[PDB]
Order: sequence, then structure tokens, then C-alpha cells
Amino acid sequence: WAQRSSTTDPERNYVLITVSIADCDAPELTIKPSYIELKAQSKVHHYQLHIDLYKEIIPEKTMHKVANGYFLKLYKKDLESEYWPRLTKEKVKYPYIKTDFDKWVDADEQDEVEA
Amino acid sequence: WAQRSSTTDPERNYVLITVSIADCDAPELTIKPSYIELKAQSKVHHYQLHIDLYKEIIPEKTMHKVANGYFLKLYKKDLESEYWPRLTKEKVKYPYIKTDFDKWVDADEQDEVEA
Amino acid sequence: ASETFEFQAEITQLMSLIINTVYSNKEIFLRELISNASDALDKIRYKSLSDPKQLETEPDLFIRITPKPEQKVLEIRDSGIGMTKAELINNLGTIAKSGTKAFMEALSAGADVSMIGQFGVGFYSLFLVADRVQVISKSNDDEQYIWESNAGGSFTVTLDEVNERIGRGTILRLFLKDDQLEYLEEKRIKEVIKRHSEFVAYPIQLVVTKEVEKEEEVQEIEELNKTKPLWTRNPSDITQEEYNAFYKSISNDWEDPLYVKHFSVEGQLEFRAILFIPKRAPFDLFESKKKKNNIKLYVRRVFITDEAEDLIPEWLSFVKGVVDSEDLPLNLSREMLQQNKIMKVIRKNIVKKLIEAFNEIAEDSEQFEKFYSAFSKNIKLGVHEDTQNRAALAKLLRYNSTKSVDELTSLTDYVTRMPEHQKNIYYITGESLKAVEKSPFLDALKAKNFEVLFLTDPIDEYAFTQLKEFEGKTLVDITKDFELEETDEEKAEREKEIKEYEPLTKALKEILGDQVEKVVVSYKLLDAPAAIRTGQFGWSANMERIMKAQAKTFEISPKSPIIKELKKRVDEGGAQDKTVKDLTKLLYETALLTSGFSLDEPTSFASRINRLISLGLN
Amino acid sequence: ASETFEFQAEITQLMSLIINTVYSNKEIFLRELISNASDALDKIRYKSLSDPKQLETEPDLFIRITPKPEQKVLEIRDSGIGMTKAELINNLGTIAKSGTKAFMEALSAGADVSMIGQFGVGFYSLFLVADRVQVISKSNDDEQYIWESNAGGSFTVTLDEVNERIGRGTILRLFLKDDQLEYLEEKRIKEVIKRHSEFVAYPIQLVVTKEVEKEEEVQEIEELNKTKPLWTRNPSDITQEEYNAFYKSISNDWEDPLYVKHFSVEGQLEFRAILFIPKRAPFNNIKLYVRRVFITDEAEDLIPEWLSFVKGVVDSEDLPLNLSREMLQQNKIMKVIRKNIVKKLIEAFNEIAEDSEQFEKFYSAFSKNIKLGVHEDTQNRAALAKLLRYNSTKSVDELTSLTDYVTRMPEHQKNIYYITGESLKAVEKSPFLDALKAKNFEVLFLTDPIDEYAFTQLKEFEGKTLVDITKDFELEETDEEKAEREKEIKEYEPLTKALKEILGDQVEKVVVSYKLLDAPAAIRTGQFGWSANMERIMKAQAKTFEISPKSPIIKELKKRVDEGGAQDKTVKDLTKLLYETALLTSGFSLDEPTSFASRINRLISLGLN
Ligand SMILES: Nc1ncnc2c1ncn2[C@@H]1O[C@H](COP(=O)(O)OP(=O)(O)OP(=O)(O)O)[C@@H](O)[C@H]1O
Ligand SMILES: Nc1ncnc2c1ncn2[C@@H]1O[C@H](COP(=O)(O)OP(=O)(O)OP(=O)(O)O)[C@@H](O)[C@H]1O
Repeated sequence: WAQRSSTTDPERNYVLITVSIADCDAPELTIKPSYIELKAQSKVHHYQLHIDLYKEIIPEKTMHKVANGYFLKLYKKDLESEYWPRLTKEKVKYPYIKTDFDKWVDADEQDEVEA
Repeated sequence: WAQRSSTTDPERNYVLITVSIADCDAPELTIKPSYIELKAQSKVHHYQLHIDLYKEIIPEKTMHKVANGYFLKLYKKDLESEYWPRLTKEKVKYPYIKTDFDKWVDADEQDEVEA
Repeated sequence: ASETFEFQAEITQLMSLIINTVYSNKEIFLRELISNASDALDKIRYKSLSDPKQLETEPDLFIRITPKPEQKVLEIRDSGIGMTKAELINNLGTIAKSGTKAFMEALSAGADVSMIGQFGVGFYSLFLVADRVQVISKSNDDEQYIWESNAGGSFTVTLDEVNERIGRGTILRLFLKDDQLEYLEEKRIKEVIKRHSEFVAYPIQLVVTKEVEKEEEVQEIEELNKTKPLWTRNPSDITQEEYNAFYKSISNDWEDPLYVKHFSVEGQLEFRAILFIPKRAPFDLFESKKKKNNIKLYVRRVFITDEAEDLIPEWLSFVKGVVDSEDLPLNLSREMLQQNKIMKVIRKNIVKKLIEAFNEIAEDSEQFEKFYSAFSKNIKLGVHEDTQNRAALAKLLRYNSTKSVDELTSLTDYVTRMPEHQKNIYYITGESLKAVEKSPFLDALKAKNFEVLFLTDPIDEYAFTQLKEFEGKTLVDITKDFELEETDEEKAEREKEIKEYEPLTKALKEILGDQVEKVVVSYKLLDAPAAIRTGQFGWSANMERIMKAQAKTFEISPKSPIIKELKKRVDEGGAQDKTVKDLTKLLYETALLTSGFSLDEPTSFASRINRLISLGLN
Repeated sequence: ASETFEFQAEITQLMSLIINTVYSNKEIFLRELISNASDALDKIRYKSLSDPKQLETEPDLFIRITPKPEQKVLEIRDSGIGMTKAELINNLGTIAKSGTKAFMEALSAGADVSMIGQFGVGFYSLFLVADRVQVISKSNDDEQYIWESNAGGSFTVTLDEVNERIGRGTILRLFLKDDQLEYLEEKRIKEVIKRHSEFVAYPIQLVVTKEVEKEEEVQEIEELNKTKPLWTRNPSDITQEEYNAFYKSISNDWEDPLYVKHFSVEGQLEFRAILFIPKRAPFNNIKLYVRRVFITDEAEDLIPEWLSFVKGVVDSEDLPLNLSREMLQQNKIMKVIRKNIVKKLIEAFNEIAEDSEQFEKFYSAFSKNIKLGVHEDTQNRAALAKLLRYNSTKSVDELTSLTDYVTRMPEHQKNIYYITGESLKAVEKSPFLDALKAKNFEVLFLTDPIDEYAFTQLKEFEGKTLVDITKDFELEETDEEKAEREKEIKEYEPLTKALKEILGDQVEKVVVSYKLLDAPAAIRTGQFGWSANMERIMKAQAKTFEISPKSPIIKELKKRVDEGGAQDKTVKDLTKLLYETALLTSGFSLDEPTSFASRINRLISLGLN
């Protein structure tokens, strides 16, 4: 029962999440108000994942899809212009949660439209 | 009957040569006064190589050995402080002869031992 | 009608890719091996939380370099976890399989990760300097297995029958490329490690056979010594003697750091930082841009790069420092982040944090002037080259004044010294301290019940430029000035009394022709004969003297005894002259140098001086 | 008892290595695909030497971008050789297997390699911006096979049953990561290619449907155009209008390049180079290409600071190696190319040198940068020396080098004399050194400060020393005053020490020498010591007192020596005054600039009152 690696990245109104495995099948959807869970196995290593959120997401307006070889997920927050210091609700010495600097920016969210 | 790739590199008194294949066996020694030849097969692709020199080497004081996964060879020239514009004796549009910039320097041969 | 296939990159090449893909910086093999060795001890160490019987096999956690030139071999001993048979096989197929899995799934209720290193290549980089490798590992999970390769497509595994046993861990034998013997050299290994892998969590042991025998004496050494990473420990848990002792080691310096700023930032960046204001300026230069790079950056304990202009703006140059993140900014294979958005952020902080640090040193009588005698420039420099911190930086400036001569003064003091009847800050600049001090240049501002600063450094004016609005207050002088009524008594006569010198006004404008714009006789002076105020919204005469060095309006004092003579002779001689030729221009030229001016036409003037010793004393 | 095993790196990871190993510069997918596509045409093209029936299938050799936003797809058409079933399978297992083998063994009796690109990874970099890929290739050796992957551990191969056939070559379908749609943008593709893959051997075709709807108008474009590599053709095969037209394109400039230096170097480096001296100076140049593809561009590795302005371009076939495509990484290479781009570029000035006016047009532009180069070099110091042009007391409204000055001086001289200061005329007809003018020698005029900042590093020019202000001696001269020198200077010896005292400690000795005639006094800075003007500058950016005896205002001193010596009452505002007067006269600073002015107006007090 292995564990996939993950990806924080707040912006203005949302948080998105990049998992990580090759050719995973049967993606286990779990859109808990304050939790996220997935038990997708890869084409064998069985991967499972659960995380307590830092804040209240919107299980209503969220899309989950698969890209290639990583699972992607995305959700809107419950605020206006605030910024999460983590994804979970705890002491983040979490080994497998690391930041996705590709999508990460913050501080300059809608604040990079010049040259 | 394939062809391995090669490596020029004059210094003060010598020229050295890096071939390129994995785990080659039975290295075919040929130390012709003005020529070099090798028919070593790799552990299958049979590789053979011949090259006309630019000048007269010394088939007397030369060592050939094998490193790993490339064949190395080395020989002293017939001069004092001169510098080859090529390894062969022709029009070098030779695809497989390329310069080994690792060992290559020239112009500053013994004149790069400096602070 | 499809047919799926399995990617199958092939090795011979893939290796030569990793190794030969250049990196004219091939010392990294060591760094990489050590890293890989820290990784190992870090592994067993943690494995002992719940079972410390695992530690029995070797009570020490260390790595030991052992140069053996005699057979041209570089051994790297480590007492970390070591691999079993299968742990060699599996974990030594490239990239995939890394001692990361081991930490991928840790999830622990403490979850400590002293150890980072993925990619799962770093090992192969040993071939950069090694022709053949010899891995001997022993894990208290299997026997002593020997894993040997020559960068080929193949590797061998055998049970070590004869060859000294080890308690637990791994030994690495490097057979160096027949020239790479640079790495059997003491100084070299010291150079490399004590610069790339300095701040590891583990003692960095190095054997160096050295004898004092009378014509061998081995010595397990370099536990040396304040290796230790002073950012991993709580600020409170450190005072002076510990911060400063660190400084000295990381900057080959002899004096104590005037100040120090430990701190961190968290959120999604997560990096810690120590930074020092040194006691003295180098003293080197600088803005050659050729030299600077003091703030060395480490990710997860390992040295990455060091730099200047990405983290630290030019003018903060001097700040020796060090940064570290766990949240590995990513790095193409181990020498820079590659994502300079990261860079920018760390910069913001290392500034914001570093500014308050001055603002702190600010709260002090003398230890500030000790700092201000050191970096007067670099602050002023920062004022010019910033914008946002301009104001933050503004308060930090200290000059002289006609109110306080032998005494430092900021600007937040000047604002409180001025009455409500004033709204503009007045300052002058020029050659020296005394080359302006008791100079009746602006004596009718001194006796005008206001206040003026003294800006001896040229750089000063090169900053003040970018500040024509300080706390609503305007910055002024040499240039041009006005005030209200002032005592509506000689306001009243101004027009009438200047009109007395109006038949003298244009007359003086003519014998000097075209250089001036207007020749005025203003009471912004008392007994000093004449003055040359460069027009407003125009570069200073002193400014000029410098902006020109490396590549106008004429004021007269009416009450000056030598000027009343002019009004008399206006009648006794106007448009032309005979004796008042060597004089009309002369004083103009005198008042020129008076207004911090160049030796413009420097030969004709001298000749007037000796030419006006001709009638008086002869 | 051993047991050998076979390395077996594993894919999932190895990929994510290549792609995700960062490179905050992810436009390269295009460059890489194109390169990989050039590689292809280059392959079939050569394959026609001995059999041009192979070309029949598609007579044209080109690549065509085709943005199809509607399904968020980026097509890259190429009419190159294309792959067979097996050529897809085999050649698309990482690193190993590359379209290099194809050139590894060519050995040909011509052996042309327009095409380079190894490593055998560049393809996978497409996933940087593509979620899924679609390769459709047709080689006149097999049918149309479709190779599809999603950066996984697997790939699929199917015979294309329905989907428009192609003559020969390959089409690449990119389905971009749901945000990478920046790459369906016209301007963006133009930006990228027309900067990374500009100088390819092949037409760089781009479809761009426009807008026609009132109740669409596609256009196969950017054959523009205005691509072509001016270093691939013989110098003779180019003149002005072709070199300059190039410059303009590679440097978004409006004026004509003053000069140009095409050339190559061969041996074991093998690189070509075009370089331009621009017409004007402005307020990163020598863009470097290997085998036609853009690598980096730089300054301080190839070109020393002071040659900055030189816009250029370099190219080697002998690929200096490069960790995956963005710098050589072996800065020993760097150093060499530098040497040449200097040696070659110097003679280019030495050429522009052979000219009356077109040199002064260049010298009004880069007076500085040359002088700068003098200071910051050493080896070329002398090479650079000859290139300096100043004024002189021999030629006022007229340029002069130094190789002319050497021929103007008699054998009786061995040292070159120069002065410096504020301006042209702020020294010109200035009796500062009139007793050198009338001493039958010659002095230059160095108005720029930088000048002296170079002359420093030249106290030996062609054996000749450089000297300014100063100390001097000569033999007899006409052993008549000579004869009285000691006797007549001794007349002013009770005046000599007297003057040394009211000025106290600043001077070293106060002499009354005839190396002057009627100009009152002078301040010659001692020999083997920096000039007063030198000082004025070496200090700007961070002593001996001579009197003229025959001067009418100095004979007064000898009289008043008796009528007042050690102290004074009226001769207080005077003793120092003239010392300070003769100070500025000796190209000197405003040292104590407020007390002097006050003496001037203070000595208008008795004369005219
Ligand atoms: N000294 C050692 N003791 C025990 N196991 C080791 C040791 N060194 C390496 N390994 C094993 O082999 C791999 C280490 O070599 P590798 O080339 O992967 O470097 P890495 O540290 O894993 O990643 P990288 O070095 O690329 O950051 C790990 O998977 C680990 O399991
Ligand atoms: N346009 C194309 N037509 C046909 N084959 C191609 C094309 N582009 C790529 N290939 C295939 O890709 C293989 C290697 O290309 P890849 O980009 O992976 O590495 P490379 O191009 O050899 O070197 P580099 O990694 O520097 O690009 C070739 O052997 C060839 O089969």
C-alpha cells in the first residue's frame, strides 16, 4: 500500500494538485468538504492517499482528470484574497507533500501583467 | 561492419585518442608508422577503424588500454613545439572524427599552469 | 488494430549522457557521493527511533575519506545503513529506484528529513573521475556483498570472502582515470569537501598518513569542527561567541561581525537565513560587478550555488550570509534552482529583513556611527538604486548641519527642528566640510533663521536627486529659493531698491555677454561680494563639476562695499571701459570658483590677479 | 563465485527526469522538434545523391507549423525522411538509438553533415508542453504508422486507416497542457522560431488562418525571409547591401554598420564568424550558434568588456559539446574564441585605420572603448597604442596618432611629452608650458579623463617614456647664463628661503629658475612624482615652487625682502596669494577655494577705491 507524492499551489480563488504515477487506473474519487482521498493503482503498485485540508474547499465546483505519467485535481476556496501557509491542517514535516514551483507564485497572483 | 567514433587532441609532445563502445573484446592492435587500425567487436556489433595520420608518430613509445564504456590510445610526435590542424592527412569532413574538448587545449599547453 | 510497446531507453548511451554531458566542474563526484553517504547514515539514524538494536553493529555515525595512491584508489567509508544484495541490484539501475522511496512513504508522526537527494543518478557521476568502481556494503540485514562496475552495460555482484569486514555501512573504492590523481591530494579533498559538503549532519572524517619519523602514524582526522549549521538551531539557543564564531569560519575574516540577523520565512517558500553586517568595509572596491558573491546558498544542507545579483541588490554587497531551504527550489541536476521567480522572493525578504536590521543598529549612539563610517556609501547607494525602500532608507542618513557641527544628524530630527512657517528642507553640497562650513555663501540663510546640511561626499547629491519629496518636504539649494513676506519691510523696498541697481543690472549682463541668463542683485547674501547660483530645475555647479569631471544666474550683494563702487562708476562709465575691463569679468570669475566651479578659462584669470597688483602696491 | 547483471534504468522516472528536471525556459520543445525535423529532411536530401527516386514522393523539402486551437493541437509537418514501423519503435527508446547512427557511419567521399543532434532525448522534451503526443510518419519504405504516447511507460503503434495521407515524412500532433495554449498563438510561434531556429537549412512554414466573415482566408506564411545564414557563403560572394542587410535583421537596428568582418578559423576548433562595428554608439551581442541552432548569446567570455559594442555572431560545426542545449560547458573553448575575436577584430581597426575620415567617424564613436582597452589589456596594449589620436601644439585643428609623433622628434630626445586637464582650450594657448613650446619639442592634448587613466599603463612606448609635469635639465646651454645662474640665483637666495617660510610646509623647495620668462610664478610638481594634472584626475575620481626672476612683479619682492622679511603686515594677503595663483596655473585643484577668492576682492581695496 504505497504513497504517491503531491503538490501545493494557492492562487486567487483556488488550489490545484498534481499527484504522481505512471498509467494509473480506476482513479478513486473522494471530494470531502475538508478532506481528499484517492486509492488509484498504477498499471503493480497500489497507491492510496488522504489529506486533511487547511480550509474549506468547494466540493461543488471541482474537476478531476488525468494527464499522463500524474493525476491532476483543482478546487476553489471560501474567501476572496487570502493565502494558505500549507495544504494540510497540521505540522508540515510531510515528506511527500512538496511545492509545485511551476504553478506556484503567490504574492503576485493577478499581479504579473506587464513587461 | 560498423564504425566507432573518435577524438583529436594535440598537446606538447603527443596525441591521444578516445574511441567509443561498450564492453569491447579482442582489441585489434595496429601501430603503423603513419596509420592506425582496430577491429574490436563489442560484447553484437563488429567495429573496424583505420586512419591515416597527419604526421609521423612513434610506434615505439605508445600505450593502448581500455577504460570502460571507450578504448583509449596515446602516442608521441616527431618534433618539439608544433600543432596539428587535424589528425588525418586529408579533407576533414569526417563525420565520426570529432574533437575531445575535455583533453583539448592547445595554444596554452604548458602555459596554463598558472594562478 | 493496435499494439502497445514498452519504452526501453538503453544504458551504454544513457550513462555516457550523464557522465560526458560535460560539466567543466567535475569535482561534484565527491559532493554527490558524500551526499549519497549522508543519505545513508540519516537513514539508519532514523531507523533507530523504534529499534536501536540496529545501531549496535557500529555505534558511530560518520564518513571517512581514505586516499590510497599506491594503487591509485579513493576510498569513501560510511557507517550508514548499507545495502543488502537485492538493495544493490535494484537500487543501482539508473534514475528510477532511489533511496527516496524510503522517505516517500515515511509519513511519520515526527517525520524528519535531514536527507534529500533524488533523481537517482548522483552515484554514476563517480565515473567522471573513476575508471572502475568498487562498492563494498554490509547491512545488518545481509552479508558483505561486492558490487563492481566500469561504467559498462553490466555490473557484478559477489560475496566478499576475503577483505576486511566492516560493522555496518558502505565503502566506496574509486580507481581514478589515470590523470584524475588530483583527487588523492590532501589539499584538494579538503578544498572540495570543506566547500561543497561543509555543513553536513555528519563528521567528515579524512585519513592522511603523515609521519614525524627519525631518518608511519595514520590519523583519523578532520572532525574539524565548527562544521555545524548555525541556522538549524533556535535563535534563543545562540548568543554572541556562537554567531560571530560562525561568521569567522564562513568568511575567513579576523574581526567580529558588528551585527547579525538570524531568521526564517515560511509558507510555501520555507527558507532560513543568517546574515552579518561586518565591522569594517573590505576594503576592496566595489562596483566592478566582477567580484561580488557572498551569500552562499544551500538546499537541504548541501551547497548549491553562491551569488550576488539575484538575492542581494548591488549596494548590500557587503552582507556576508547564507541561505537554506528544505523545499528544494528544484534544480536542474544540482547547481542552480532554475526558477528565478524563487530568486526574486528571497531577495525581497533578505532586503526587508536586512533593512530592519539597520533600523535596529539605528537604535544606538555610537555603534551606528561605527557602521555609518563603514557603509555611509552603500546606504546612500541604495537610496539611488531603489524606490520602494527610498523612504525606509531615507531616515537612515546622517549628515552635518549649521545647527550641529561636531555632531551627527539624521533627517527625522531636521523635520522637528523646523517651524510650521517652513515646508522645504534646505541643503548645500561641495568640496569639503570646511569648504562650505563658515563660508558666507549662505550667511543670509544662516541669519534667516533656518537650517542647512553639509554633503561632503559626491554620492550624496547622486541620491538626493531621487528625493525631491521627503515626507512632503522638498529638498533645495545652490539652485534657487524663495520665501513669503519675510518681515514685509524689505520685501517692500525690494522692487524699489533693486531698481536702484537696475541701470547697473543690464550693464553687468553685457561685458560678460553670453554665459549668464540674468544678472540679479538679491539680498539672499550680506557682505560677500558676488555669487553664481545655477538656475533652478538645473544641475548644480558642483553637480556639473562632477557629472563633467568624469565623462546659470549671477547674484550680487548690494550692501557689499566693493559693489557700491559699481553704481557710482555706472555713471562714470557704462557700455565700455578702460580700467574696468580687467575687473568686470574678474569678479564674475572670482564668484565662479566660489560657486563650486571648474577652472573654466584658467590662464586668463591668474593674469588679472597679478595685473591688479599693478596700481595698488607699486 | 560471481554473478554479472545488466543495468536497467527505469522509464517512468527517467522521463520525469528529462521533462521535469526544470528549465524555466520551456519554449525549447519547439526548437528541439524543428531541429529533429531538419535532421529528417537533411537525411532524405543526402539520400538522393545516389538515388533521387526517393525524392519523387514529395518534391519539396520543408517543415510546416499548423496551430489548430479548436482541438487545442499543435501540428508540426515535415517532408523529411520519416520513419518505418520499426524505425518508430526502435528509435523512440530514450537516449540510445539516435538519428546519428545515420551519420556515425556515413564516412562519405563528400560527407556533408548539415545535421547534428544526438543525446537522443530532444524529442521527449515535447511533453514539457504537451500532455499527449501524436506522431504520424510515412516513409517511402513502409505505410503510414501512428505512434502515440502520454509520457507513460508505454507507447502504441497502429496503421493509419483513416486520416489524410502524406507524401513522405512526419507530422507531429501536440495536445498542449491545458494552459500551454500560449503556443497556439501566432506571435508566440513567430517569437520562438524566429529566434531559436531562425537559420535552418529549410523553409520554416507556418499556416495562419485569418478572418474573412461578413455574411476565413488561411495563409501559408513566414517564408520571411530574411532568415538565411550569411556565414555559410564565401566572403567574395557577398558585398555591402548583403552584410549590412544582415546586421539590420540580427540587431533590430536602423543605420548601416560602419564596418564588417566576416571570417573563419579552422584546425580543431572550426568556427565561422561575422562581426560588425556599428555606425553609432547607444546609451548580449555575439549570439552563438552551433550547427545552425541558437545556443546562447553573451558578453564577457568571448568579448572583453571594452569591445562590448561589436555586434556579431559565431558558429561551429564541431559542437563544443553542451550539457543539454544551452551552453558549451567548457570555458577553455570560450577563452580561445575570445583570443581570435580579438586578434581578428583588432586588425579590423588597423584596417579602418588606413583611412582619412572614416576613421575619425569611428574615432568619434569609440575613442573611449579603445582607450579603455589599452588600460584593461597588456598584450595588445602596444597593438592598441598606435590606434590613439590626440591633438598637439604642432597640429591644433588636426588629428594625430603617436607613430607620427615618434618621427617628429629629433634624436636628441628619448621621452614623449604630454599634458592633460579640463578642456581643449583650457591648456592650448596657456603659458603653462610655453618654455617647452619654445624649447623646440612637442606636447599632446588629452581632454578626456580616461586618457590619463590609460597613459598610466604605458610608461614605456617604443622605448619612449611618457612625461608631463615635471622636471627638466639641459647641458651648457650657451655657456653665458649658465655662468651667471649660480651668481644670479644667489641674488634671490636671501629671497629663496624667505618665500619658503610664509607658505611653511606644502612645498619642498622654492627655486627661481629661468625655465620661464615673464609669467610671474609656476608650480612644477617634482620629478618621479605624479603630475599636478595627473593628481587632479587620479584624485578627481577616487611639489616645487618656481619663480620668474625677470618678472616685473617679482623684482618688487627682492626690494621688500629688505623692507620686510620673516613676518609682514601688508604682504600677508600677497605672499600666499600668488602661490595660490600659480597653483591653478599648474593644472591644479580648487584646494582651499574660499580663502583665495577673498584675497582677490581684498586686493581691490587699495588700488581702485
Ligand atoms: N552509501 C550508501 N549506502 C546505502 N545505500 C546507498 C548508498 N548510496 C546509494 N545508495 C542507494 O542507491 C541510491 C543512491 O544513488 P543515486 O545515484 O540514486 O543517488 P540518490 O542520492 O538516490 O539520488 P541523487 O544522488 O541523484 O540525488 C539510493 O537509491 C540508495 O538506495
Ligand atoms: N522529424 C523527424 N522525422 C523522422 N524521425 C525523427 C524526427 N524527429 C525525431 N526523429 C527520431 O528521433 C530520434 C532521435 O531524436 P531525439 O530528438 O530523441 O534525439 P536526437 O534528435 O537524436 O538528438 P537531440 O536529443 O539532440 O534532438 C531519431 O533517431 C529519429 O528516429
